[PDB]
Amino acid sequence: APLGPFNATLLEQLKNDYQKGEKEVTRYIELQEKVAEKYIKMTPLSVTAKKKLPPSKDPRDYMTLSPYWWPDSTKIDGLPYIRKDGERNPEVYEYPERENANRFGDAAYCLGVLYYITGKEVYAKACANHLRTWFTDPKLGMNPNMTYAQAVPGMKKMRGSGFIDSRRFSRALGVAKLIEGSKSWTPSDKKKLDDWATAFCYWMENSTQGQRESHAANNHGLWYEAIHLMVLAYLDRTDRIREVAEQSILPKMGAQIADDGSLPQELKRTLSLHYSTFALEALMEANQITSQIGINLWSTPASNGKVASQAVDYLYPFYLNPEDWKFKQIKPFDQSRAAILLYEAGTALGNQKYVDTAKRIGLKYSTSDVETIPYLVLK
Amino acid sequence: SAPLGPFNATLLEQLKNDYQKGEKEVTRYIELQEKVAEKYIKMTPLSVTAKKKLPPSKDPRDYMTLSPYWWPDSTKIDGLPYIRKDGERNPEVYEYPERENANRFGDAAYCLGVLYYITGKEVYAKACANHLRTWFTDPKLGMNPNMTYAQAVPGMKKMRGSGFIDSRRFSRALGVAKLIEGSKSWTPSDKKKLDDWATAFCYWMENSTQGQRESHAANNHGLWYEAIHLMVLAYLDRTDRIREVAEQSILPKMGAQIADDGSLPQELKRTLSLHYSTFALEALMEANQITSQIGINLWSTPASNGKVASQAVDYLYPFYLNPEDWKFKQIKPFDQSRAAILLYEAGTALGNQKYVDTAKRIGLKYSTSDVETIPYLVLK
Ligand SMILES: O=C(O)[C@@H]1O[C@@H](O[C@H]2[C@H](O)[C@H](O)[C@H](O[C@H]3[C@H](O)[C@H](O)[C@H](O)O[C@H]3C(=O)O)O[C@H]2C(=O)O)[C@@H](O)[C@@H](O)[C@@H]1O
Ligand SMILES: O=C(O)C1=C[C@H](O)[C@H](O)[C@H](O[C@H]2[C@H](O)[C@H](O)[C@H](O[C@H]3[C@H](O)[C@H](O)[C@H](O)O[C@H]3C(=O)O)O[C@H]2C(=O)O)O1
Repeated sequence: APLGPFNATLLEQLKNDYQKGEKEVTRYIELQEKVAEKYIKMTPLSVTAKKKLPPSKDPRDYMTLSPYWWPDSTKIDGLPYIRKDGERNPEVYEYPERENANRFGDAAYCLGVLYYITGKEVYAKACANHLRTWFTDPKLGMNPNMTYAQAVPGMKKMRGSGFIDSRRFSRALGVAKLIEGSKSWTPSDKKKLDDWATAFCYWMENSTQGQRESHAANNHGLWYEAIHLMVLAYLDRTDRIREVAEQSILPKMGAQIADDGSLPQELKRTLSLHYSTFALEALMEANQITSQIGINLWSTPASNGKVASQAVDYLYPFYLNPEDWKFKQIKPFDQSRAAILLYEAGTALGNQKYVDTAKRIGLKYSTSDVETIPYLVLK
Repeated sequence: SAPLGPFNATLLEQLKNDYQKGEKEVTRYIELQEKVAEKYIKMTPLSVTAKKKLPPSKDPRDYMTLSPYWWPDSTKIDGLPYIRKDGERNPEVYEYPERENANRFGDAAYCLGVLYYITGKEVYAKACANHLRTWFTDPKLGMNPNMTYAQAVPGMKKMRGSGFIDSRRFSRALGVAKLIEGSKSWTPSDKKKLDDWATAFCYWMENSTQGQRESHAANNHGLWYEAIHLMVLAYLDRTDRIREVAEQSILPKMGAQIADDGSLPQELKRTLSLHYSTFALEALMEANQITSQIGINLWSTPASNGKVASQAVDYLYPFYLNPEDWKFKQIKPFDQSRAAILLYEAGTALGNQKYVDTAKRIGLKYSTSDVETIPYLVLK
């Protein structure tokens, strides 16, 4: 499979069994095709579909509200907003690209993966329509920056924390590699998207917000590099992937994993079991890419000997019994998010207990959740 | 005496008197409230018709919302029929603009009407009236007097009345319209149209199948149904029905929902059981504000089965002191501040000084813009 943001071993396995006519996989993929029909019909979304413009006056600039920031009722105008960690302010739904970037990413990811498995041009054609409109269209495509992501009303300082919103469309950028060679994805489409991704990568690496987010000491820094690797893999910069893993990701794990395997930065959050998991999910998506060029992020040590498997070990009994979690968790933890994580970490580590638990938790066979498409092994 | 309506009339009367006498503490407080209310003077009046997705009637004037705990079923190709996840609000609710717009309207109209009653400034009555006309009576922008499509659920086959509870945000604004009668801005023609709207809404509430079913609900839905009912009846000056509703529906429902230890078993089985225990009593509290203005105290009057609402407060009081000791499901954090007004209301009605003290110790923030706290300077 081409380099991209997915378990390549599982995708290659699905395509091969589908091409041999294997009954269980053929039936599974035929279910997924029924699920994907809505994305063939879906009108492509654009970041420009908003009324309230960002301070640039440019509808092509992505803008969202940082989700944990609320108006202050003791201020006459509610300004400046104040932080309530773990409490999502419903005002976030006033910025259409918060949910539309998710809907776009799901649509393009599903369609590109189904084109890779089946070879049906109808999937590449629809994938291409979503990609062109979200990324490259000179009127409807988004500017390659995250300047106004997770803005906060009244906040004086610039922040890079909104960059983490990019993971919702950077997975779609990576899956675009899967539709290269189709009739629908022309050399002109590829050149424009190569150019967009080059500009997005430039902004990521050199803007102040990008720089600050690259140095964040919690899951923001881990997710930044997961996104970075998606952009770099799209652009075939395998040398850069090696450098990022060795000079950013591994040092970050070494600093963020404690000696007992806990993630102290996540333990002080109000949703601490969720944010411990979210950190490892960032490592999990990074590893899907690094392991396609021979770097296993679950078992490769930092310079201090700490390994990401130690973080899984610490959390494993709490994936078995979330009720035993002893740190602040002000909403219930969804055990199901452990399923793909424990499968990913278990296979990478040869840890059969992890894989068994991933299957016992499982995923629903007929779920339409697009990220579960490769994981028939869990359904 | 203040007009009959959905507010603590004793505190409102005391604010108006002190304000007219020039008392410093009250004058300063009301001047803050006036600064707060300025955004409502400028605010463009909202309308239920400001939606794109129309309801099955094809009438933009029909109120329609999504029942908040119902979600697409990902294991179905079209996600239909939706399934219930108690206590987990599905963000799709924000696709129906009147969910939050009925809230914003209710806040604007309540604040402006209360401030006209306290200050006598015509500017507050004029703005209040603009919001009322647009939301209720306007022949194009005003809502139809029903809740047929409130809290609909995609794929659900049966009709439900559970969405009626959405009415409490605008029925409080209806009640406060009584406060602007006599202003120059609220004409006799305006009052007549709103009287006719409220009469039609009252008919729908009482005689539609959805209204009848909600009137029979065995949990906080039944209590909120009658709290809303009293607001409509008080707006219409039907003091006879207020007495009958209190004696024949509210007290028997309240008595039937209270267990031997004072707990509310219908609310204890919810995923937000401390919230829904509190929410049940808030319905009784708002109901009592109206009944006690004609001499019926719902906190201390026993039902015919011997149960009295004070017993429910007694059960919950230690958990307002320490919400973490709550031993039932509460999958999101409980806001202790919601205990403040509840304990003041129940404490004052019962002569329980322990409750009132706790109410002030928890307190409300002096400068808050929350319109429901306007009468409660005693807590600020
Ligand atoms: O005030 C409230 O409790 C409201 O809660 C939500 O309504 C709930 C509530 O449990 C209702 O009593 C009703 O429950 C029904 C329903 O059939 C439910 O599916 C289950 O079978 O129990 C029934 C019962 O208790 O008799 O509807 C529930 C629902 O989520 O639809 C909402 O109305 C909410 O807005 C309000 O806060
Ligand atoms: O942790 C996440 O991945 C995350 C996702 C949400 O979308 C949102 O970005 C949220 O971010 C919060 C997290 O604490 C960030 O690390 C940052 O925290 C900074 C913030 O200014 C905070 O008040 C304090 O100063 O810590 C800062 C830091 O850099 O640690 O933003 C948080 C926020 O809620 O904005 O979590």
